[PDB]
Amino acid sequence: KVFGRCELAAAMKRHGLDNYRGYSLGNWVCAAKFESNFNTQATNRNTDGSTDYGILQINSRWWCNDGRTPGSRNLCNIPCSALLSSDITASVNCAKKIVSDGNGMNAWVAWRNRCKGTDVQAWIRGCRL
Amino acid sequence: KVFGRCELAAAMKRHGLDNYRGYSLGNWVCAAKFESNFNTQATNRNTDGSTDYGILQINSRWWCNDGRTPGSRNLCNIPCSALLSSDITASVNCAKKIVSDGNGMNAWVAWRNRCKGTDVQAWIRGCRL
Ligand SMILES: [Cl-]
Ligand SMILES: [Cl-]
Ligand code: NA
Ligand code: NA
Repeated sequence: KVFGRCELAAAMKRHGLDNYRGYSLGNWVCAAKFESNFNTQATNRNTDGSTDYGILQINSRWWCNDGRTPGSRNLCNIPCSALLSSDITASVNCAKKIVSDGNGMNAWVAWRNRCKGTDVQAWIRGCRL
Repeated sequence: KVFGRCELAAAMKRHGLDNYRGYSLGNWVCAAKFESNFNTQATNRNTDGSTDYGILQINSRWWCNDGRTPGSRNLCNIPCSALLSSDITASVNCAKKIVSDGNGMNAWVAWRNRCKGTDVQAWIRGCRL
């Protein structure tokens, strides 16, 4: 599924991401936009052989199981395919584990390089929240 | 899920692949082995921007929707994520459409280059079918 911007903001807020570890909702929407263009089915192969999955491009090296990332963990205890669902629950719960892991949202390279320090409020602009 | 060889043979047979368009079950098991190493979560990006999904590496250019393959069809009328499920139904039904499409199993490049003409019977060797 490709979410609309305010649609995703609404789902993220319902699932507890607004100000989760101090990150406002616009940060998460911005992260999703550059990671996946709001597409829950987005996948991207990493040079190391791991894969990034879903609206927040969650990596198989640590977070999920895809059965093809040697010597990787599945800290969110989910199959990576779960991260491609129409329903963003698995992705949101896993993201909460990631963002708590010590580097906050710097875990998402696209966040640090394209969202961090910018006017993230704008990503929740027109939205009935 | 990573299927065992006879496990997958059993699922493929239950779903009507044995001798489907004249291709014996060992052809389909062989195709799956080289496409995905029996891993329903396998994905592979194609240079054209399309993606191959699931145990039979079914391509987004024609067969499924992933919302990121411009000008592609979804002839099996399914989201590509469906092709990564533990349950191979969507993959099998879609494969039946593909293999009927005119080039038979030559649709799977790995089949034509690694299975075609070989002793495919061996792939269903130990299996209680
Ligand atoms: Cl932080
Ligand atoms: Cl044929
Ligand atoms: Na993993
Ligand atoms: Na498509």
